[PDB]
Amino acid sequence: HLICQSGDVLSARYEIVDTLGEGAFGKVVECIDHKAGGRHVAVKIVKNVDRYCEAARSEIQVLEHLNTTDPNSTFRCVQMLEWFEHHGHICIVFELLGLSTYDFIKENGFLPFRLDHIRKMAYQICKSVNFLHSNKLTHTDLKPENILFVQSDYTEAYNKRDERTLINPDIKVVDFGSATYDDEHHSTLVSTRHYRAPEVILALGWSQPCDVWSIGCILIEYYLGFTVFPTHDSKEHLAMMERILGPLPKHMIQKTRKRKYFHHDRLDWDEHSSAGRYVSRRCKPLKEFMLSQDVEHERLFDLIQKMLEYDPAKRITLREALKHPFFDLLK
Ligand SMILES: CC(C)(C)c1ccc(C(=O)Nc2cn3cc(-c4cn[nH]c4)ccc3n2)cn1
Repeated sequence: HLICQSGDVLSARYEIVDTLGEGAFGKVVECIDHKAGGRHVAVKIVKNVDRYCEAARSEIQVLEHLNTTDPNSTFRCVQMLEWFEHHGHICIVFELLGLSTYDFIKENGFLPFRLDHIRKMAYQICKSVNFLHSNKLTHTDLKPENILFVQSDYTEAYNKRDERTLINPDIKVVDFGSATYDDEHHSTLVSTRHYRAPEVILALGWSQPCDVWSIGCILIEYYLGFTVFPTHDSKEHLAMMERILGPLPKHMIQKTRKRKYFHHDRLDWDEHSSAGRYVSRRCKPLKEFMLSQDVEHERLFDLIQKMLEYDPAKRITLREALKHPFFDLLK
């Protein structure tokens, strides 16, 4: 807040007019670009933390590569316009987007998206991340907060109360600070808890399939308006998985160094604990979360179940996901 107040012309070009987001990462601000004719842009002001300078370095590198391969943004990665240093911070300039998909559900009284909208968003997410995968990249940090609408405009109509309906459901993918190349160093802990794959938690090594898991979790949240993994603990997360998807594969449990979670190669979960009772009443088999048994609902959950396959070697690829009957209605 000391160096990012309104009116500030960062690096003698970018007039700050609003702050859009704040956190440990730093801040995202809306700016007028005077040398681009007042066109509004988003500027990520990176915190002076070592971890976030490294992520910033890597996001610049990844997007310079991606925006160069896909300059028209056919595969819906956010465009990076430029980067610089100002007041000792790294600043990354992006095309301005709208509300995140998370923010939208939130601001809509936690109402889920309509299925026709989920199909379009799911297709665009899969296309985007499949493009990354074809370029030897894993995003690792896919979540509703990192899926942003191009335009946040909505119409309002009484339904309970007023419903908000997107004028344009199109999305782009953001935050490439954790994106990792196949041949480069893999961090052990990746993703925000609610969205990390079992192979990540169990430290079994990860690659592109861990993105597929995250998307599976995102689609559930679009369909329900809430997460099915409401936890802040690894072992509890695993227990939630077991209740929703069934027990972990034995071969995965035998291979993990995470012995602390297990006892005799079974999850060491105490069902007489407070956590135990909480998991039992909040979680249930995946198919029980369905709101309808109509064909297209069955198709979404068939796809979701494939995406949430425990074994990453067996998990559906995004290339295969794009061929799923759920997307047929897009033709
Ligand atoms: C409701 C209204 C006032 C109209 C509103 C709300 C939110 C936003 C917004 O949040 N916009 C926004 C955030 N962005 C983040 C990135 C990025 C993060 N990491 N990497 C890249 C890139 C572009 C980008 N645009 C814009 N308007």
